[PDB]
Formats: sequence, C-alpha cells, structure tokens
Amino acid sequence: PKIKTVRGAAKRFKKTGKGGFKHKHANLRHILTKKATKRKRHLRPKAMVSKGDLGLVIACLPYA
Amino acid sequence: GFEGGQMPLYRRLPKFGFTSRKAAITAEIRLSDLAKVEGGVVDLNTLKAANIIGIQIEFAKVILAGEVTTPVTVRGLRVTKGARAAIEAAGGKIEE
Amino acid sequence: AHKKAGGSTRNGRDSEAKRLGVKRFGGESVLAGSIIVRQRGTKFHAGANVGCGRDHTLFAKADGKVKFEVKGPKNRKFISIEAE
Amino acid sequence: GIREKIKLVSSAGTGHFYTTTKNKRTKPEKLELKKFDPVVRQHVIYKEAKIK
RNA sequence: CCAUAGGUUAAUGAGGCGAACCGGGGGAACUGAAACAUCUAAGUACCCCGAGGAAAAGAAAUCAACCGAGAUUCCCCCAG
RNA sequence: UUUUGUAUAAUGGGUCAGCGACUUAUAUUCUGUAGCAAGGUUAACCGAAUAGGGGAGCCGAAGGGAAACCGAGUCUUAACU
RNA sequence: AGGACCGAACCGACUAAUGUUGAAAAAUUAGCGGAUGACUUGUGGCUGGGGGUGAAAGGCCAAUCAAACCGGGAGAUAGCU
RNA sequence: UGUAACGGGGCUAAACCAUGCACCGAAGCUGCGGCAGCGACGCUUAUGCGUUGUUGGGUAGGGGAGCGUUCUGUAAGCCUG
RNA sequence: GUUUAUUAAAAACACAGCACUGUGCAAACACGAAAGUGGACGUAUACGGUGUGACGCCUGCCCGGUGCCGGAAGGUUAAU
RNA sequence: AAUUCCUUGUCGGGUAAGUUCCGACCUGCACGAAUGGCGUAAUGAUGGCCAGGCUGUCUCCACCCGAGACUCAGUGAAAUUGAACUCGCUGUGAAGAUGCAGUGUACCCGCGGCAAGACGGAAAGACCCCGUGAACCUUUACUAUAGCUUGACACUGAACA
RNA sequence: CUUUAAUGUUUGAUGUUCUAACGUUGACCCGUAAUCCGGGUUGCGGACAGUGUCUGGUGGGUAGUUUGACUGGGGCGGUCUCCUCCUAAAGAGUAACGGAGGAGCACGAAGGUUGGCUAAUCCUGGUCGGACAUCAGGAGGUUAGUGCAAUGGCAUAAGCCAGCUUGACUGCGAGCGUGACGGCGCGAGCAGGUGCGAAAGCAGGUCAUAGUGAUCCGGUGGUUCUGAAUGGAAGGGCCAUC
Ligand SMILES: [Mg+2]
Ligand SMILES: [Mg+2]
Ligand SMILES: [Mg+2]
Ligand SMILES: [Mg+2]
Ligand SMILES: [Mg+2]
Ligand SMILES: [Mg+2]
Ligand SMILES: [Mg+2]
Ligand SMILES: [Mg+2]
Ligand SMILES: [Mg+2]
Ligand SMILES: [Mg+2]
Ligand SMILES: [Mg+2]
Ligand SMILES: [Mg+2]
Ligand SMILES: [Mg+2]
Ligand SMILES: [Mg+2]
Ligand SMILES: [Mg+2]
Ligand SMILES: [Mg+2]
Ligand SMILES: [Mg+2]
Ligand SMILES: [Mg+2]
Ligand SMILES: [Mg+2]
Ligand SMILES: [Mg+2]
Ligand SMILES: [Mg+2]
Ligand SMILES: [Mg+2]
Ligand SMILES: [Mg+2]
Ligand SMILES: [Mg+2]
Ligand SMILES: [Mg+2]
Ligand SMILES: [Mg+2]
Ligand SMILES: [Mg+2]
Ligand SMILES: [Mg+2]
Ligand SMILES: [Mg+2]
Ligand SMILES: [Mg+2]
Ligand SMILES: [Mg+2]
Ligand SMILES: [Mg+2]
Ligand SMILES: [Mg+2]
Ligand SMILES: [Mg+2]
Ligand SMILES: [Mg+2]
Ligand SMILES: [Mg+2]
Ligand SMILES: [Mg+2]
Ligand SMILES: [Mg+2]
Ligand SMILES: [Mg+2]
Ligand SMILES: [Mg+2]
Ligand SMILES: [Mg+2]
Ligand SMILES: [Mg+2]
Ligand SMILES: [Mg+2]
Ligand SMILES: [Mg+2]
Ligand SMILES: [Mg+2]
Ligand SMILES: [Mg+2]
Ligand SMILES: [Mg+2]
Ligand SMILES: [Mg+2]
Ligand SMILES: [Mg+2]
Ligand SMILES: [Mg+2]
Ligand SMILES: [Mg+2]
Ligand SMILES: [Mg+2]
Ligand SMILES: [Mg+2]
Ligand SMILES: [Mg+2]
Ligand SMILES: [Mg+2]
Ligand SMILES: [Mg+2]
Ligand SMILES: [Mg+2]
Ligand SMILES: [Mg+2]
Ligand SMILES: [Mg+2]
Ligand SMILES: [Mg+2]
Ligand SMILES: [Mg+2]
Ligand SMILES: [Mg+2]
Ligand SMILES: [Mg+2]
Ligand SMILES: [Mg+2]
Ligand SMILES: [Mg+2]
Ligand SMILES: [Mg+2]
Ligand SMILES: [Mg+2]
Ligand SMILES: [Mg+2]
Ligand SMILES: [Mg+2]
Ligand SMILES: [Mg+2]
Ligand SMILES: [Mg+2]
Ligand SMILES: [Mg+2]
Ligand SMILES: [Mg+2]
Ligand SMILES: [Mg+2]
Repeated sequence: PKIKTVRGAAKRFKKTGKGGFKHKHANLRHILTKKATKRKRHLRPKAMVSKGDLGLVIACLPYA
Repeated sequence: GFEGGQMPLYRRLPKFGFTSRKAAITAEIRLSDLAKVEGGVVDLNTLKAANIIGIQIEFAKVILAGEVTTPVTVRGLRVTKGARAAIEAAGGKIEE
Repeated sequence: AHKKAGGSTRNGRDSEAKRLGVKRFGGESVLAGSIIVRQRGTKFHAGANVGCGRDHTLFAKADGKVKFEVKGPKNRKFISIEAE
Repeated sequence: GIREKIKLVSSAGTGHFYTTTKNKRTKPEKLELKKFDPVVRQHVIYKEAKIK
C-alpha cells in the first residue's frame, strides 16, 4: 500500500527548490510583551530545516 | 519522527498557512508548449486538447521559459512581461 | 535493624558554562563584526576599530588583524584592529 | 508578579498598540507616551488601555 | 340479545440440513497511541434472523457551475 | 552465549539422523545497469492475446509567497545599500 | 428425656513412624474424635463462571480456581531472554 | 588442610653495588620463496601488462567477490544396464 | 458441633441468647432487560439485614468530624 | 496481660539452681466496657506450668526375633550426562580449582560401606530490584456506569373555587 | 401616562369533586375438565401512580485505568528549571546524593541625553545631642557605592545630583559567538520618523551575567489575503497580542 503522510509535518513544512524544507520559527505565539522586538523580528521569517533534523522530515514527508 | 519522549520537531514547530483551492485550477505554461497546439491559437480548450494543462484548470499564465519560433495568437490568458516580449518578437498577437 | 540511613546535600546546584573567553587571538585576521572577546566586565577595553557591546563584548568594526596592547596609566588591556 | 500588563493604544485612530507593564497600585494615573506608529510613519501619543 | 371469542372438520403450504458469497438485527477486547481515558483496533471477531444462484442497490427532490452531464454496480486514476 | 572481563565452580547442549529462524506484497528513496531522452511512461481495459492498441493519467523541464498573485525572479518593507 | 455417657459398624482425621523415582499424584501401621444427631448414606434432581455455593479457609465448582474448561479473536503484545 | 613470603632445587654467591665484553631470547627485524590489496609511473593497455613502492591483527558493523544445493530454460541435446 | 479435599482443626466460623434498624403486604429484600419467582401459601409474638456471642454483674462521657434521620424559612441550583 | 518497648521490671512462691509458671505491685511504651468489660461450673484430639506413677527418652547402650541390605538363578528400571587418560597441597585466577604454576604422592581393575567436595541432582529464585508487564482487592484516586432518586413533557381528562 | 372596577377568553399555581383513560398480586361469570391468560359484570383507587425520552443528585454496587525518575541496592528522606564561585588540571568545555550561595522580580523612572559632582571610616571643635543625626576643618583615598546573590567590572565613572524628555522607536541587518536540534546571543551599518546637546555625537531599555514555558486548542483588535454556484458573510490565513 501507499505510505501515509504525517499530516502534522505536512502542515508544518514546505519543500523548497533544492529539496530543503522551510518552517516557521517557534516562540512567536504568546508571552510576547517580555520578548524583545529584535527577537521577534528575527522570528517572523521562515527558516530552513537544519541538516541534522532533515532526515526525520524526509521520513515523515515521503511525498514531498 | 520519534525522538524518544522528546517533543518531536513536527510538533515543536507551529503550523502555518492554508491551502488555496484556486491554485489547483491555475497553471503555468512554457513557451515551448505553445507549438504543441494546433491552429496557432492558444486557449484553455486548445491546451487541454493538446494535453498540457489538464481539464479542471480554469486559469493559466504563460511564462518566459523555453522559446517559441512561430506567431501565436494568445487569447484569454495572462502573460508575463518576458513572454509578452518574446511572443510579440516571434510574431505573436496577445489578445483577449 | 541497623542501616542508620540518612543525610542529604543542600549544595547540588551550579549553572551552565557561558563559553566566554577570547575567540580570536592576536595576529588573526577577522571580518568586520566578528566577536573577539566575550566577557562580563571590561577586563579588556576597546581600542581602534573595536566596539563594545551591551554585555561588554568586544567586536570588530572593521576588517584586519587583532592587536592586543597595554596603554594608559592604569595599564589596561586594549584590543584594536589593525588595518588590512 | 504584581506588575500587570497593559497596552498603549495609538491616538491616531489606528488600532496599533504597544504592550507593556505597570504597577497599578503605586501608579494609578494613566501612562501616556509619544511613540512611533509604523502605519502613519509618525510619532504619535499612545495612551494606556487594558490588555484585555 | 344478536354478535364475538372459542371449538371441529377439510384443503394448501411451511418446518429440517448444508461449504462460501449476500442483506439486515446486535456487537467486543487484546493491541497501537511507546502509559492511558477521547481515538484506534473495528462495525472487526462473534451471536442471531432471512434469501438467492448470485444477492443488494437502482431509473435523480442527483451532480455540476451559469458550460453542461444524465439510473445502479465494478475496475484504473484523481490522491495518501 | 552473555559480558569490563569466563578454564570458570555463570548459561545451553546425552549422542546421531531429519526439520528448524531476516521472507512476501505494495508504496517510497538511493546505488548500479539497460532503453528513450526535454521528454519518459502507460493503468484499467480491448485484443487471441507475453504483440498491438489504450497517454485517462503520473513524474520532469520554474520558482517565490500564508495567499491572492508575480514570474527567472519573487517575498519582506513605505522602500531596500 | 438428652445436639447425655463408654464404646464397634459408619463418618472423621489429633499425633508419631514408614514411605516420598511410593503399594498409593495424600496412603499404611499403632494410637485418636464423634457415634439418636446441627448425624450419616444411596438414587434422582436444581444452582454456571465475575457466576454459583459457602457453620467463611478466598475454601469448593471433575487430581485444575484472587475468577473453571474447551474453541475462537490470535501468529495478543513482549523497549525482555 | 601441608613446606608455603626465591617458582623449586639449591646458592655465602648462583646475593647486592660498579664497570665491561660475550651469548640466549619474540609470530619484532633481516634472509629465501609464495599470495593478495592499494598507489605510482610508463605501455599501447586487451583497458590490463612489465617494473615499482607500500600494505595485509581484528568484534559490532560497512563494502567487495565467490562455492555448493533444489528447480526452470538451453535439453526430443549429452552421459548411462 | 464447623473449617483451609492435598503442610494450619485452632483462641478461627457457627451457635442459643441480646440489641440496633428496616419492613403494613402487590412487604422490605433478592434472582431476573421483562414477565415472573423466592420471601410466603407467611402478615410485625412475622420477615430481612447488621453487630455481639451461654450465663452472672454490668455496659460510663463525647454528635465536633464522617454517616443516617427529621426539618423546610432563606441562599444556590438542571432540563425546560 | 494472647496487649509491657525498656524487661530476664520488682517482691513473693515453687526448684540445688526457674528469661517459662503462679500470686501480687502499677511506672497501662501502646487495656477498657456489645469491632463488648470483668468473672465463670462443665466441656476442649486447645496453649503454658507442676507433681505422682512409669519407663531405653537418657547416663550408655547390649542381646534376640523377623523384613530388606549381601551371594546365586530369572526378568529388568530411573533421574542425570559438553568430552574425559576424573590425586593432594600452597598459590594464581571472572575474586572459594580434578584440569593453570610449582611441588609432593600414586602399579592396573573391582566389591561392600560413608557421604566432605564435584559451588552435586531436581524446579529459566518464590527473597530483592527492574518492566512506562499482568491480575485481584481497597478508597473521601480519575473517568464512567447499573441501580436508587428529582423535576419537565407524553400516555392524561372534566368540572367548581 | 400613574393606579384599576366590570365582563369574557388566553392559564398558570393551589386546593374540590367527578369518571371516562390507566391500575387492581378484590369478588363473581365464561372460555374450561384450568389458582396461567383473555373477555365480561362489578367494587376500590383514580388522572395520582406507573412506564418512555430528557434532566440534576447519589452512586467502589460494577467496570476500565493511573499512581514519575535519580538513587554507592529499593523504599523513606532529599532533588528535578535558571544564575554565581570552587572542584575545572593558566583557551573552551568537563562529573558525583561534591563544597558554598541565590532567582521565579523590580523601575514610566531606578530608562535616554546634557551639564555638574566624588566616596567609607576616623580625628578635633561645636546648643539641646547622646557609641551613633546635622555643622566646620583634617587624615584617608574607594577599604564606599552598584534595586537584589556571587563573580568580573566601574573615576572618561557603569557611582551621585539637577534640566529636558520617551530610542523601554518601526522595518532590516554584513558579519560572528553558542548549541545535537529547537533555539539563544552580540552586532556596526541602511531607510524612515524622534529626543537631548551649541556641536562633534549619543540613544533600538537598565554595569553585565538569573527574573522563565515549546506546540496544540481557544480568545481580542487590525488586515478583502481566501471566501465550496454567484454576491456577501461565517470560518480560516497573515500581523499584533492574551
Ligand atoms: Mg499568533
Ligand atoms: Mg491529459
Ligand atoms: Mg536507602
Ligand atoms: Mg487495555
Ligand atoms: Mg483499548
Ligand atoms: Mg498502548
Ligand atoms: Mg433484486
Ligand atoms: Mg549458550
Ligand atoms: Mg558480571
Ligand atoms: Mg583465562
Ligand atoms: Mg568442573
Ligand atoms: Mg560451564
Ligand atoms: Mg544469567
Ligand atoms: Mg545441561
Ligand atoms: Mg533451512
Ligand atoms: Mg535507475
Ligand atoms: Mg539511465
Ligand atoms: Mg451424644
Ligand atoms: Mg487409623
Ligand atoms: Mg463415643
Ligand atoms: Mg486471608
Ligand atoms: Mg479440584
Ligand atoms: Mg471467569
Ligand atoms: Mg478477570
Ligand atoms: Mg487481532
Ligand atoms: Mg506469540
Ligand atoms: Mg603450619
Ligand atoms: Mg662486570
Ligand atoms: Mg624466531
Ligand atoms: Mg613480520
Ligand atoms: Mg617477499
Ligand atoms: Mg584483515
Ligand atoms: Mg600486521
Ligand atoms: Mg534443467
Ligand atoms: Mg465442613
Ligand atoms: Mg472436613
Ligand atoms: Mg490441609
Ligand atoms: Mg492436619
Ligand atoms: Mg411474589
Ligand atoms: Mg466475635
Ligand atoms: Mg468475647
Ligand atoms: Mg458504649
Ligand atoms: Mg460525633
Ligand atoms: Mg454528627
Ligand atoms: Mg437530609
Ligand atoms: Mg441549591
Ligand atoms: Mg498495649
Ligand atoms: Mg519480654
Ligand atoms: Mg523469681
Ligand atoms: Mg521445662
Ligand atoms: Mg501471673
Ligand atoms: Mg481490645
Ligand atoms: Mg464498642
Ligand atoms: Mg469439639
Ligand atoms: Mg541378580
Ligand atoms: Mg534412558
Ligand atoms: Mg584441591
Ligand atoms: Mg584454590
Ligand atoms: Mg565402590
Ligand atoms: Mg558427598
Ligand atoms: Mg547413604
Ligand atoms: Mg530468572
Ligand atoms: Mg476498581
Ligand atoms: Mg527507581
Ligand atoms: Mg577553563
Ligand atoms: Mg586546561
Ligand atoms: Mg589542582
Ligand atoms: Mg554625566
Ligand atoms: Mg558631632
Ligand atoms: Mg544610568
Ligand atoms: Mg546589574
Ligand atoms: Mg496536546
Ligand atoms: Mg475577496
Ligand atoms: Mg460563495
């Protein structure tokens, strides 16, 4: 049978051109009045998944 | 994704975005695909007859990719700037 | 019967190591913005083309080689970037 | 944790707000500061409102 | 009181068995979740009822999208 | 065999003969190999039939963005050195 | 007269020894308790498993009981050997 | 438990200190012969052929190359009273 | 008298007796999806449950807690 | 004390001598009145103590009778078992050696006996720990629930105040 | 409009009686040769009760499960995150149920800037006045101070006064540090708009290092980004935030 996609990882990651995955940063959902604006400003943009944890992502997203 | 009992990355990380239903019915077109139609006119029904975009598609853009060597009337489709210049340079006629 | 069991230790704590020190030594070519020293106080001081951070971190404002030197009447240790 | 949190609403009509804290016991009077409004790109007086 | 219930005759039929498949009435737990209670397992196993050589469904108060298709069932895609 | 480590007085086996444990299916990735090559490939099914037909479809030659949308660029931003 | 007395049948099972791959998957030998009673026994019947029954020990329910047996779910699961 | 605190016999050096020359002593090294791996270089490669260095302990584990068994084709062939 | 058939026969269980409490009869209660049945072909001098355990002398203080019973003015409070 | 830790409490009795026993004291670690208190004749295959009789229980064993054991004939098991050409000592060493080192001693093979060792046999330790194992039991653990109970609507209506 | 007298119906509550539902494990008759059942006459009760759905309570009577780890064996005890010093062996880092201490905040000024200033303690003299208030001089020279623990810093003060103020700005960010990762940190400079200062310049919170909590789910404001026939809308997305 077909492999089933981990639907949480499909809602959390998007594949880029060269096969990497973009993701949203954490820590930007609440508790935001004590955080510096510099920190948040460096947390709004999407980041790439690191080389170490990219294998578990590919295992969870076999269908890209 | 099991990391021991540590919170895995796909659950540490937040969800984002939604899925556009209109993107499934949009398409992008090479300039090299313009010759594969017949009649020298390019519509949605012409591209679907040439098996290029698919049936459920209702919108299509033409993108500067590849190259065309023939005058082609484009009708009812969006065209990029470079595709407009390349079509009009190759003899095309973009209309609506 | 006999295992007079007991005790403890109010002294189990310690904090994490902050990885301070000198990141780039003398005669060592750096780019602008490169952290040279992380430190608590001004154990070192900023010379030419060297800025002092919020946490007394010494970073390079320009490119070139690191120069350690002792100046002033208080014999304080200054870090400067030679031009390159 | 007596220092409660509030928000500083723009008086420029925009719903823009900065969020911050205050001690409402010792400072009963409202906080009013002149802050930057990125929507209007001007410095405008913000006033204290409830964090809600 | 008529009546009706009831009784008796007579005629026709049924009854029970049997491998799977089918429709329906009820309906688990182990397990998995690295525990577990929502969830899963699974409308599964199992029990019961009924039928046929197949059954069931079935001839739009249906889809569609402003173009249109034209009962039901089955297969491949759509699409993990 | 398990172990830091066993002649170990740690486990297992009386011996012989026979059996006895990384498979299978479908998806997916990588490597090799072969075919075609900006194209490649068909499934069901038809067909008397391992042919041929069938290109429905799938992957690829474009990406960015949450998205509309733009498009070899795009997003961010009022705008980017 | 007696849930009276002594004591065989009958019912039971306090002690010791034997035996413990037994004669016997609980017995023999020598003693022991009750023995007209809340006795005992024959035949047939009834109560069914989270249920029965129990002068109550978690006792007994076919040499099996802190939840029988058999078949099935079922190749339960086993980060353990 | 039995000498039992040189391994023993035994030693007044066969002990200790100093100096020196010998010799023994390993699967170390050298010699002779053989196999294989990896690199050089050159040929005119049969893509491997001389020379050339160097390497060759090994669990878990990774990689490479093989033997043999049963069955199908080659095989109505070949061997076999 | 009874008991752990197969390591425990006892001070353990039971017992007559005592007390509390429920029960007015289609009884309480119990087995049963229910019908029904037992209680009981009995009717409070009866039946069920609980504790104690012949007999003799006795059984003292505490109702704050936890239960049960009785109350119904007020507060709170469900579906609707 | 079926309850008393300290405790063999202290005193007395009994005995040559008594951590037990009996009777007192009360300082009741931590009795106590129907999860009954204190007494109690009789009974008890009940627990503890004492005495008389009795005796191989013992001092301390001796002899005898029989059933086996032993020998012959006939039949004929079993558990166990890596292989055995299966000594002692001191030491070493997976830390308690038939098997190693050093040394001593020892002709080969049975039979009757004993049971010190073969960490002997039997039973994948029941103790202990562990397992994101199980089961049963408990409760003011959690979540449910049968059952009991409350009220609304329905089966369910008419009059009068 | 404030307060209702009449009449009637829409109607609830509380009684009052009734009978026709319903109940009868009361009597009698019949089916019947029958203590079941049904029908019939009738008596009593009577819209109560009792059953169905919903609903609140109770509910170990029953069922499914949970009941942490480290640990010089387990349990009991203690601990579990963050900061500072030592151990730590002169880069970083480095363990123990090793030795000692703290944090789970505060501040609308205790922030920014400009300008100015410089302590502790002791000595002498001096009304109340005293070991110790305030005052003057001298020694001293940071032995003080730093919002709080320790360490490192601090005179150009980062310490102390006053004036003006909101840079406790928004979008970005070369380049580095640190982590397995998630992530955390420093940051010149760029654009806009601002504050102080004559100006050069400084300011993207506090001398620094603790003062904290992922995701999901859900809430609030803004934004047409999306909007399942179409137009809206719901809902969702993004930004801010709880
Ligand atoms: Mg948010
Ligand atoms: Mg097509
Ligand atoms: Mg302990
Ligand atoms: Mg379970
Ligand atoms: Mg389950
Ligand atoms: Mg599970
Ligand atoms: Mg039909
Ligand atoms: Mg083994
Ligand atoms: Mg070991
Ligand atoms: Mg060895
Ligand atoms: Mg041995
Ligand atoms: Mg062995
Ligand atoms: Mg073992
Ligand atoms: Mg063995
Ligand atoms: Mg095999
Ligand atoms: Mg390939
Ligand atoms: Mg290829
Ligand atoms: Mg008698
Ligand atoms: Mg006998
Ligand atoms: Mg008798
Ligand atoms: Mg018990
Ligand atoms: Mg039995
Ligand atoms: Mg059972
Ligand atoms: Mg069970
Ligand atoms: Mg199963
Ligand atoms: Mg199995
Ligand atoms: Mg000796
Ligand atoms: Mg010499
Ligand atoms: Mg040699
Ligand atoms: Mg060699
Ligand atoms: Mg050689
Ligand atoms: Mg090798
Ligand atoms: Mg070698
Ligand atoms: Mg063959
Ligand atoms: Mg009995
Ligand atoms: Mg008996
Ligand atoms: Mg017994
Ligand atoms: Mg017995
Ligand atoms: Mg009855
Ligand atoms: Mg009793
Ligand atoms: Mg008593
Ligand atoms: Mg009393
Ligand atoms: Mg009380
Ligand atoms: Mg009370
Ligand atoms: Mg009450
Ligand atoms: Mg209330
Ligand atoms: Mg006591
Ligand atoms: Mg004692
Ligand atoms: Mg005495
Ligand atoms: Mg004695
Ligand atoms: Mg006494
Ligand atoms: Mg008592
Ligand atoms: Mg009492
Ligand atoms: Mg008796
Ligand atoms: Mg013989
Ligand atoms: Mg045998
Ligand atoms: Mg020996
Ligand atoms: Mg030894
Ligand atoms: Mg012998
Ligand atoms: Mg022996
Ligand atoms: Mg013997
Ligand atoms: Mg074991
Ligand atoms: Mg339970
Ligand atoms: Mg533990
Ligand atoms: Mg160091
Ligand atoms: Mg070092
Ligand atoms: Mg040292
Ligand atoms: Mg100043
Ligand atoms: Mg003075
Ligand atoms: Mg300051
Ligand atoms: Mg500070
Ligand atoms: Mg969650
Ligand atoms: Mg819109
Ligand atoms: Mg719409």
